[PDB]
Amino acid sequence: SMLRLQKRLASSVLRCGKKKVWLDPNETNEIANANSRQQIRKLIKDGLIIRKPVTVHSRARCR
Amino acid sequence: NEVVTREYTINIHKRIHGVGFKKRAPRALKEIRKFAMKEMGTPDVRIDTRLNKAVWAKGIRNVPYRIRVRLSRKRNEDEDSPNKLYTLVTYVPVTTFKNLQTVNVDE
Amino acid sequence: VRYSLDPENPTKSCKSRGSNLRVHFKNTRETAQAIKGMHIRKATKYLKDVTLQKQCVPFRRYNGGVGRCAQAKQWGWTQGRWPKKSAEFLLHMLKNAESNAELKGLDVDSLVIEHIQVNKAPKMRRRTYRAHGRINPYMSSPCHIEMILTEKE
Amino acid sequence: SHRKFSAPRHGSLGFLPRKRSSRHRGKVKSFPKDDPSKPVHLTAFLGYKAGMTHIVREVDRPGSKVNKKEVVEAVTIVETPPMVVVGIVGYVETPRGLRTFKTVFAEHISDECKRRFYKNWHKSKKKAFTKYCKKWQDEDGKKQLEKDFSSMKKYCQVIRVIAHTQMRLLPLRQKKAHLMEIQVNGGTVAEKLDWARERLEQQVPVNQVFGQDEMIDVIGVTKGKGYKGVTSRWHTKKLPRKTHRGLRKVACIGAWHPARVAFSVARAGQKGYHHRTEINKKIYKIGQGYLIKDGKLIKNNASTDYDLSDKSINPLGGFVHYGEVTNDFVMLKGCVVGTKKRVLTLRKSLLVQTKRRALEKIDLKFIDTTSKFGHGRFQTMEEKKAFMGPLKKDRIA
RNA sequence: CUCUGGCAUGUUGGAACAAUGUAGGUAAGGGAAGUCGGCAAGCCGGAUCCGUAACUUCGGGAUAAGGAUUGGCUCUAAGG
RNA sequence: CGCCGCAGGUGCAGAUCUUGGUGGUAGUAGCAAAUAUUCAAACGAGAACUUUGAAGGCCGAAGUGGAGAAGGGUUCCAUG
Ligand SMILES: [Mg+2]
Ligand SMILES: [Mg+2]
Ligand SMILES: [Mg+2]
Ligand SMILES: [Mg+2]
Ligand SMILES: [Mg+2]
Ligand SMILES: [Mg+2]
Ligand SMILES: [Mg+2]
Ligand SMILES: [Mg+2]
Ligand SMILES: [Mg+2]
Ligand SMILES: [Mg+2]
Ligand SMILES: [Mg+2]
Ligand SMILES: [Mg+2]
Ligand SMILES: [Mg+2]
Ligand SMILES: [Mg+2]
Ligand SMILES: [Mg+2]
Ligand SMILES: [Mg+2]
Ligand SMILES: [Mg+2]
Ligand SMILES: [Mg+2]
Ligand SMILES: [Mg+2]
Ligand SMILES: [Mg+2]
Ligand SMILES: [Mg+2]
Ligand SMILES: [Mg+2]
Ligand SMILES: [Mg+2]
Ligand SMILES: [Mg+2]
Repeated sequence: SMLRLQKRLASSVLRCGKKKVWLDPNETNEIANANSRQQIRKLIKDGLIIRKPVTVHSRARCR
Repeated sequence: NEVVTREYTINIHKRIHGVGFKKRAPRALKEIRKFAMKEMGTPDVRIDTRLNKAVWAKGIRNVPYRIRVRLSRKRNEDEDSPNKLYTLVTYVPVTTFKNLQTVNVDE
Repeated sequence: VRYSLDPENPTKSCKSRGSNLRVHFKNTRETAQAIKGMHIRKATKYLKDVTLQKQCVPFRRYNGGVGRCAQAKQWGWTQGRWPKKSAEFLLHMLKNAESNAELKGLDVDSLVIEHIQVNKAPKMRRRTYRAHGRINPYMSSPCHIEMILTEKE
Repeated sequence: SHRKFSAPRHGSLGFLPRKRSSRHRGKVKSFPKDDPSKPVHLTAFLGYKAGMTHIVREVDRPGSKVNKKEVVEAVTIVETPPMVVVGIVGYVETPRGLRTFKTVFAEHISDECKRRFYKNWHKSKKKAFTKYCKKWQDEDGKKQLEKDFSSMKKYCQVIRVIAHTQMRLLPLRQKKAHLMEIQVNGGTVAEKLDWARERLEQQVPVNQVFGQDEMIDVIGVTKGKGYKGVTSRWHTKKLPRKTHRGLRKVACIGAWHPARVAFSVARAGQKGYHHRTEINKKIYKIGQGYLIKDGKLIKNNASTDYDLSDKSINPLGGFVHYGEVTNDFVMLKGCVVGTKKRVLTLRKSLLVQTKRRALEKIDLKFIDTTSKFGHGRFQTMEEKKAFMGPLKKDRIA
């Protein structure tokens, strides 16, 4: 539907960027009916919203 | 029949020859789309995201020369769409392109 | 309300109009002149051919600066275009006309566009910004359209 | 006032409406003058531009610096399979010019000729000349036809033969044939009419039309360049680097007071695709094609009696953007208008060749058949693979 | 050039790749003959080691001018 | 409104007149500063442009990032 509020709010409760918030493309309805923190927190605890790992900037070459 | 599946190789190099640097991979995708339409006859071809990744694998201006795709005309009796046959285009990874024919693959 | 050119038989005719439509008046008038006189099935298939760019609308009066097309040799002329918005507005009005015809109970497979005209509507006013602190008009050219179909085979 | 420094006219005014040609073939527009003392012959032919190469010959020009020395000259190859005469038209000269009196066609006209008669052969029923060959096979139509022949004999002054090329022998995509009127010269009208109706429905080779080392004229359509500006189209001088509204212009188009742009100033427009008629093109060699006596033979092409190899006129990898020559060809000296695959009218000269530059018998020493698809360095495949020895693919084979 | 963070190409898209443009390149052989005028473009360029003239207010000029070297890899000395 | 009298802010083609309206131009010029988008799905009557996922990219810490002062005044946030 439209998950801008959920993306912003998940970035808030996960302390990262919206580029790092991953929303489940299959559970779009269960994400879309989450208009609050603690609903975002429940979704994080059950793994429908995931913080993505940082893209690697290695130092092996310069080392 | 109409639930048919074949495997082709596409010379993206000759289909892409001459186009600008910032347009080569999108041009390659609509060339693949036209190729699939003409090898089948169906509009509503659907390009697989792995095929999109394979086309865009070396960025926007160094598109692979030959790609190996699998075309499959399949039934559309899951939406009430005006055409009963769509075509899914998937991506077949290979090592060499030598002696590679167009091949009908089984069910 | 009050059509120009009332028909010969207001029991075998059906009519439809539309006012203050945001399509270009010049493009819709050329499309209307191309559509005039046709049978209803031929007119619908033709307008869908226009929107798929398989058949052109020949621009005969409002033709200044209009490019040349190989599809105008059917309507033997040199300038033609493919007015998409005009085609879809005329298709909406044509299907409203066939709905009126089936409502008043006529054979819809034998209707012919006997009358169609496009009038200018009141202009709606926007702005554009110019070089030395000037503001120029950015008007739109909407149109009223009316048509009368007639049962004849 | 007074343009202050003399410079000649840019470009020629004898060549303009500088527009696209209305034809693709190339109209003759002037055949050689007729004298009935000569034998009966044709005066033109229709070939196709294959490509270019170069030759080596020894020059016999007394007093010249290259006397009895070997030179290298560029040549153009024109593929000329024999033309089929399928019709005959007669002309009577009137005080309004010269009008066509009567055409007679032949029975059994070929499908590429009928392809010329149609604009869409795919959707047609191919019905052309069916009622005509009916009157050929009939007997009431037959006496009508000989009556037309006799009327043409007693009234016409100029007869021409309608002949088409046979495109099934060419490497081209085009299956539609090219028709042409070729004037028949040298005799009385009765003599040339019975000669042409003898040659009706029949093949005529370029060996019979033209000859060795004569000078002919080439008529064709110049290679097409599209919409060009005045610098490419008329070769006017480019304006200096600090010119505000463009450099590649003509800075002044006429004075104030003829008050109009004249027709003789340089303007932008179409360059190329122009009908040109170039003269004095010397024939260097007439080829012989790919005949089959046994296990066949292609040395009758470029084997020049000083190399004695077994190579054809074709380079390695064939002629670029053309294909390969398997028919009778004509090797002309120099360059020739048009693209590759462009059809060339070739016709006999209408001057008289009394010049020591002309009337000269040539003799080729060498014909270069290296690849034109790059900087090719081998003449034949045998020479290449003998120089290189076995390769990796040959070894695994 | 990349990470964290951010974005969707700066008020539209599609198809072609003519002239004329605007911006950017390249060019045989000549080398300012171009032009009011070397305008514009080009040449040179960092660092290390040499070597630097007239003139001078003795401070400078001065990076004057001019020349050589410069990568990768494997070591050896010296400097706490 | 006609006739007899009476009284005028009493007759327009112009004034680069004034105010208002409408043309041709013309479906024309134009929607070209700062590298770039693409595939699939969802919602929806309707998707080049919304949202989600994947890819390819850019800003590249003197940022197209995170916060403030002037200034703005509700533009903030949800829903439609
Ligand atoms: Mg104009
Ligand atoms: Mg503006
Ligand atoms: Mg301003
Ligand atoms: Mg003079
Ligand atoms: Mg200036
Ligand atoms: Mg070459
Ligand atoms: Mg851009
Ligand atoms: Mg955009
Ligand atoms: Mg903006
Ligand atoms: Mg140079
Ligand atoms: Mg040089
Ligand atoms: Mg100079
Ligand atoms: Mg000078
Ligand atoms: Mg000078
Ligand atoms: Mg300068
Ligand atoms: Mg000095
Ligand atoms: Mg070294
Ligand atoms: Mg007054
Ligand atoms: Mg007035
Ligand atoms: Mg007046
Ligand atoms: Mg325009
Ligand atoms: Mg524009
Ligand atoms: Mg970057
Ligand atoms: Mg900030």
